[PDB]
Formats: sequence, C-alpha cells, structure tokens
Amino acid sequence: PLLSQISNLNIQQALIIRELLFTLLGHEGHYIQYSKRYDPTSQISRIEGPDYKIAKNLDISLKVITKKLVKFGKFYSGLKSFIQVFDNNKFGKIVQKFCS
Amino acid sequence: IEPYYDTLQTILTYLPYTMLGSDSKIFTFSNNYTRLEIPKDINNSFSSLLREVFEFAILYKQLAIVVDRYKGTLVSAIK
Repeated sequence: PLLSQISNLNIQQALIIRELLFTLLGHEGHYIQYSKRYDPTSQISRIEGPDYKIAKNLDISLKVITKKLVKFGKFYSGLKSFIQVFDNNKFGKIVQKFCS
Repeated sequence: IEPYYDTLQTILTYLPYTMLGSDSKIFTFSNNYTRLEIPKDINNSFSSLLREVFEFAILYKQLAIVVDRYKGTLVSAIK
C-alpha cells in the first residue's frame, strides 16, 4: 500500500516498525530505501555503510524518530562488510583478533 | 460547554513527540531549537498553560544538543 494513502497514525507506526526491523540489519524495506550514492562495488562505500532515504509521505515526527534510528543499520552493515575484508592473513594478528 | 468553547485530547496525541525534542505537526521548533511556536486554534488559557509545560521540552532539547555535541570532543577529564 502507498504510504500517503494511509492516514491513521497507528497503522503508519506499525508499518514503519515492521520495515525498520529489517533496516536495522542493513536490508532495504518498502519505505526505507538505499541512497543512490551507495555503490556496493567501492570498498570505502561498503565499509562506511549505506545511507538511507525515508519516504516523503511519512509523518514528520515518525520521520524524525526514524532518521535517528536508521544510523544503527548503517553501523551494522559497515561492520559486517568490515569483517569480510580485513579478516585475512595480510592484515596481521592484531587486526584479525579485532575482527573477532 | 462544548458548543460555546472552541479549541483544538488532540494536543495529548502530539505532545509526547514535542516533549522529546522532536518536530510535531502542530508544534514546530525554529532558530536552532531556541523557540517553539504555539499554533493558532489554541485559545488564551491553553496557550498560557502550555507555555509552562513547554519549558521542559526546550530545556531538554538544549541539553540533548549539548550532550550530542560535546560527547567525545572535550579533552579535559572534569568536563
């Protein structure tokens, strides 16, 4: 369903919560989408994590609260991609143990 | 009294979001979160009462700005 079509606050809150549970793990949702600047090919882009854009039809208060929480998905995705890069023999025992 | 007294429970719907220092559909911060604008359709008495309640919101927002800004910047241990 379109986000603008829904007018009730409770429905919007539940929908954004359902979409947010997956966002916190780094996945896209129906109403939270990756920014066009995020290129998975680039190493630095993967390490720094993806930036998310929130659908313009969300309620203003819910949009602000979501914009605060979105950063946690960014950190998780960045760390998960950090492990898959820095955990090899060429980066030494210190970095490997930190990846642990 | 309802027919003879006009004013916007609806306030309590959007009040928690304003108290936590966040923008609201009917209350909007401005000037780097230093003032809060009470909308039209809030007659004298309710506005006068809210002016006391909103003291907590603005003060908490200022404290949150300070905490978020100086979290890991200051070098002195005391601060």
